Amino acid sequence: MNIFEMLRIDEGLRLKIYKNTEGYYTIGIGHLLTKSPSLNAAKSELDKAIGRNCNGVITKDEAEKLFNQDVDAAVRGILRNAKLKPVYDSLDAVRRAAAINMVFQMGETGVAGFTNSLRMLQQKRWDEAAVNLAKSRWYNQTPNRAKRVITTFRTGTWDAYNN
Ligand SMILES: c1ccc2[nH]ccc2c1
Repeated sequence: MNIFEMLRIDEGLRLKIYKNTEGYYTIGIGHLLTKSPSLNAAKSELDKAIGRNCNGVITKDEAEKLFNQDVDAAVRGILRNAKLKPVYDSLDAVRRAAAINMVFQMGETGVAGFTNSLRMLQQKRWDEAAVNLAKSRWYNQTPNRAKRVITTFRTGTWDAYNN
């Protein structure tokens, strides 16, 4: 288990454009293409991302390419964010993957809502952080994925991802 296998679990793999849990056009391993309701908008973004006229279908290889880029750029965002970096650096490797997971799903702007949880995680109050984490739209809207991420933050183990 590592961040790549974890996000593969949480996001699945689809080779055609689909809508994610928010109704937004997505492809691959949860690569968000656009928030526009226009399928043409999404297809243009896909072509832009892959570098060819895909017609809304990619290969597994191409999907994994987007995925590695997306992960990399998530971590890079964290390290450039003054509010997130101190917390990510306070964390062990397992919990860091949980942090990357949340950013992958909700963005940095998503995770800004989580100041209080962030503090509790930085203080290593795992059980308190876990309770606070779940008082969130995120938990309410995607409960099973959030439970797994919270378990990972609470325990510092991959237990929620074995199987
Ligand atoms: C950096 C980015 C996202 C995060 N979620 C919980 C801790 C944390 C640190």
